Amino acid sequence: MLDAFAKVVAQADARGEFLSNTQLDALSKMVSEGNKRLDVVNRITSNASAIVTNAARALFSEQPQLIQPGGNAYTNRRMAACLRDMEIILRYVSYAIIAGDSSILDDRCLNGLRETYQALGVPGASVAVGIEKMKDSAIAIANDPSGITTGDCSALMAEVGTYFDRAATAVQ
Amino acid sequence: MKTPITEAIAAADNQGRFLSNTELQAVNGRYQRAAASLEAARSLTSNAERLINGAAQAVYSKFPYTSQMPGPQYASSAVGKAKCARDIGYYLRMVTYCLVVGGTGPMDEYLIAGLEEINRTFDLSPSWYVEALNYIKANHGLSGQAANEANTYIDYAINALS
Ligand SMILES: *[C@@H](C)[C@H]1/C(=C/c2[nH]c(/C=C3N=C(/C=C4\NC(=O)C(CC)=C4C)C(C)=C\3CCC(=O)O)c(CCC(=O)O)c2C)NC(=O)[C@@H]1C
Ligand SMILES: *[C@H](C)[C@H]1/C(=C/C2=NC(=C\c3[nH]c(C[C@H]4NC(=O)C(C=C)=C4C)c(C)c3CCC(=O)O)/C(CCC(=O)O)=C2C)NC(=O)[C@@H]1C
Ligand SMILES: *[C@H](C)[C@H]1/C(=C/c2[nH]c(/C=C3N=C(/C=C4\NC(=O)C(CC)=C4C)C(C)=C\3CCC(=O)O)c(CCC(=O)O)c2C)NC(=O)[C@@H]1C
Repeated sequence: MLDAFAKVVAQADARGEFLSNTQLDALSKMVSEGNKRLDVVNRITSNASAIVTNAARALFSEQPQLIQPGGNAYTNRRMAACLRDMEIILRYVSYAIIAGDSSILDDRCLNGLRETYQALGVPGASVAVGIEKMKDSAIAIANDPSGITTGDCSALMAEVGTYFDRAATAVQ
Repeated sequence: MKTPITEAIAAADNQGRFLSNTELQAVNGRYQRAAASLEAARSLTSNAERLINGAAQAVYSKFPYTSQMPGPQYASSAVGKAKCARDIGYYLRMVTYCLVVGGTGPMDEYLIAGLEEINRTFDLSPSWYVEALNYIKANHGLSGQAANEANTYIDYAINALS
């Protein structure tokens, strides 16, 4: 996989070029936003169980057929596999945030996930609902004004949002 | 490609867990060092042509036979001199890439892997490149931690050739 710095380097190498000053400036700015990026990852990680559990609870009350006998989340084995899927997506989303690039998601999420689910009979559209619930809670927690130096993280929040959206698109 | 950030991710992912404070501190470490790395990368890039030409000349001066002996492996022909300066430029470019990502990944992947086989196959002497690298180290004009960053990667290449 690649992070935002490596992505620029690989592109330049293919052309046999040294990076330009504007490319260097762009990388300096990403370094400046560094502390903010770490706060987001730390906040999401520190509240991971809550984010997953509440999203799961909300999904199951909205779609009760998922847990009735014969439903895809019925039996503890399937429920645990379901909770694990949500934790995995959240984990990969946090990796994408620290890397500043979606590639980390691609080489996994693109491991035919929508094909895998179809073959197993996992309702991809329901997983997408779970990801959307995780997205809203993760952004609220990460963007909480309390107990942090106040400043603007709007650019980061949009970036975070795009990673959840990318995951939700891939599962269906 | 390997970078301090992708390695931190790889470590977490290998253990099936979220990133821990150990990995966040490692990324913080790369961010703090980046100011010196990027100053070095900017300086080396703007002075590239001068360092490459001067480095090639330092090799020819130290090893006179390289510009006199006939043969494709030598810089005794126009094509030879052009390939020599090209090679030196590749090493300088890889150094700037390492400075940018904060690790040896670009050099490891694009240059070091296969280095021994190429040098033996085409009859290129490792010591020719060590002299070119020593020239760059002595002439980049950097100071402080930026000189430290540049030299650490230059030395990493020297060690691979020794
Ligand atoms: C948007 C995400 C919100 C926000 C962020 C914000 N954070 C800072 C400042 C700091 N954040 C850190 C935190 C870390 N540095 C680390 O090394 C690690 C990993 C080990 C973490 C978790 C640090 C040290 C700073 C600087 C010191 C400080 O406490 O201020 C800022 C200020 C800008 C800056 O880079 O200093 C901001 C804006 N602030 C918000 O209002 C958002 C909710
Ligand atoms: C919860 C919101 C879901 C639900 C989930 C189920 N997933 C099951 C199996 C399973 N899940 C994946 C997920 C996956 N996404 C990735 O990114 C990665 C890799 C990091 C993986 C592995 C896979 C590959 C599989 C395959 C089998 C397995 O590993 O368990 C699953 C179990 C199916 C079964 O064994 O019968 C379920 C129940 N199901 C629900 O109803 C909701 C919507
Ligand atoms: C210069 C210090 C001296 C020297 C150079 C010389 N090199 C070659 C040819 C090769 N050099 C490379 C090196 C690279 N190719 C890569 O892709 C990379 C990483 C990005 C590197 C470092 C390779 C693979 C070759 C062989 C293929 C090619 O021709 O490009 C030559 C010619 C050898 C030949 O047999 O034709 C020369 C002249 N020679 C000197 O005498 C200097 C001291």
